[PDB]
Amino acid sequence: SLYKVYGDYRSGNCYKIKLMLNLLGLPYEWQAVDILGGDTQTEAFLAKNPNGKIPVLELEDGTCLWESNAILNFLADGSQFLPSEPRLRTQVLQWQFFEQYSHEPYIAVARFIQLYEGLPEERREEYLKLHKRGYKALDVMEKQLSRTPYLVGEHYSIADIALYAYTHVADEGGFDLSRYPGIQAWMQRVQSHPRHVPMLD
Ligand SMILES: N[C@@H](CCC(=O)N[C@@H](CS)C(=O)NCC(=O)O)C(=O)O
Ligand code: NA
Repeated sequence: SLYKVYGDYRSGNCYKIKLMLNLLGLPYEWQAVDILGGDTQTEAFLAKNPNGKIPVLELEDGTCLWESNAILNFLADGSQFLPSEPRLRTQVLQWQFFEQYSHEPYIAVARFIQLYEGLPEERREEYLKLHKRGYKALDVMEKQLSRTPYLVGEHYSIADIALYAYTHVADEGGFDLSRYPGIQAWMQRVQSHPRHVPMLD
């Protein structure tokens, strides 16, 4: 009612918003969008996000906010999930831009190729390159989480939420997280939050 999400629960970018809404106890309606079925290419959808992607968060007055990581900032602002100190707020945004530039296009797309398309031969060379670049991003996270328990110091924030969404299913794109015990112990910490919800119910 206060919030309406247009989304697909299987999409890591949309899972970020399901998780944030539940962690904050905020009420929502979920409108399932079928991207293969054409739902993001209609004019009705493009009026909500001209970039043609989910998730979209629609507010009570009809205003539509898009980009999953910008939606996390809107929901979290003033909460314990988004620091107000400029250096710490900047570090949270650093991990979020890093997630959109250096991580998502390798982790999410490898998972699409393998889980959604069954790893076709025609995409195998592409897939192996995504593996090399995705592992490079997991290596960055492993070094940080070998030193602090969340990406930004001692406090769970929307940087962790942004990176947990696809990292927790990186095995579905053929990444072997047993190589990353610091990532695995962080996934455990995220998942231990008393209001945590899984991607699928
Ligand atoms: N940078 C966007 C990416 C969102 C995105 O790539 N959504 C995919 C599903 S995970 C999508 O809507 N694809 C539809 C299309 O491109 O036609 C965000 O983080 O919200
Ligand atoms: Na985003």
